[PDB]
Amino acid sequence: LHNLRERYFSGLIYTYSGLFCVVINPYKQLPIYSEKIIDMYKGKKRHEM
Amino acid sequence: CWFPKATDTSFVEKLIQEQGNHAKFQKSKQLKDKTEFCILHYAGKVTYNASAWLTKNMDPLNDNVTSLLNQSSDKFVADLWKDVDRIVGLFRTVGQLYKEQLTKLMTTLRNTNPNFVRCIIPNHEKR
Amino acid sequence: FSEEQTAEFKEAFQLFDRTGDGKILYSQCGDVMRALGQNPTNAEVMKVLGNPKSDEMNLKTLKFEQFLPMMQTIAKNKDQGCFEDYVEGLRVFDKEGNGTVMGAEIRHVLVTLGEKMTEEEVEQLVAGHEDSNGCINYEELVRMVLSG
Repeated sequence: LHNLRERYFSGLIYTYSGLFCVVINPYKQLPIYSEKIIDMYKGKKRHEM
Repeated sequence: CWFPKATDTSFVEKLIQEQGNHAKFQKSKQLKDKTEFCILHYAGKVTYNASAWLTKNMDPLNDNVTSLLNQSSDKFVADLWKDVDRIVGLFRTVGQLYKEQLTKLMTTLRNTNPNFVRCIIPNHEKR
Repeated sequence: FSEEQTAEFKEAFQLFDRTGDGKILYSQCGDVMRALGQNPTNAEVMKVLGNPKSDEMNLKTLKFEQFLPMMQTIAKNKDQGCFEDYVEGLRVFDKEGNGTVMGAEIRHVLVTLGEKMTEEEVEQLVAGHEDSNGCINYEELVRMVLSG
């Protein structure tokens, strides 16, 4: 719970939990979806990001 | 849903008959007037209102006007309705029509590799 | 009727004589009024023709000067049809609220009620508005003859 709470308030919503991953709704317009960011993750492994 | 002397109520009562003591079933707040029942989902308890269930579950409608359109001048409405052979004026039930395709889906999923993205609601205040 | 149109009216009237005297058989009056964008009912035409008789309706003739006085008399009238009611009447033959009537039932009524039309007349009219099931959509057919 804690972890999720922190990251949440810090501005990060996506979090891994073993295989599956949690994703607390932000309800705010965070800026983490963009061509820029797309290419960042393109090919990038699981941990390389 | 296919018997005259039956009503949503009649249904529920029978409902209590079968399930009744189902570890996952529970009877309403003495409001069989509205005739409602409860079931213990995973996300929690819910009091459903069995009312009008037989109607919806049957999905009937005036074929008179149905076919009336079936050949209407307006092509769009024509092709829209062009297939009216199942209308009711007097086949398969909604609950099983659905519950049948939803097994089709549950089938391919079991044949693919799942990647779960468990969304989580932070608050109900939409804050 | 401004001379502007009156001047043209002549162009239309003149454009209506097979031989040449410059006369429109008592019959033609109707179509010539129509061609000039007039929709006089069958009675509104006879009334201003002194209610002749079939025979004399194919003998009697007309000259623009004596015709013009009628073109107007008609031109100015009390009523007229309109989608509003026009279709309201056909929608009564809509077997089952489909919004369309069978080009055969429409073809009937039109040639069995009031100013009875002819088998050909209706043919030429609806012709091409019947669908695969020979179904016509009045709402439209209405507008067609109308806005047309």
